[PDB]
Amino acid sequence: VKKIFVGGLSPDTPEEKIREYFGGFGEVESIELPMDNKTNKRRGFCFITFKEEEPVKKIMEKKYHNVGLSKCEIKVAMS
DNA sequence: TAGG
Repeated sequence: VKKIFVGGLSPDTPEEKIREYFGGFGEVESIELPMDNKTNKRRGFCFITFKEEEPVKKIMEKKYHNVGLSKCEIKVAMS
């Protein structure tokens, strides 16, 4: 498996760029930006799985990430 | 920064 846990994202990052940024990274598997309209916790972050393990191999090495407008700390994600 |  290969996932990257992005930490600290804008008020609503569009998986679309995340798809480009990370897509351009390589083969993105999926992008899940969790949002709570009931309490809006401080999770304000996004998860990204790569079909491949390269974007993942590099992502984890990247202290911080910048997606279009959003910029969050990506540490290999865990599901 | 932690979804589901």
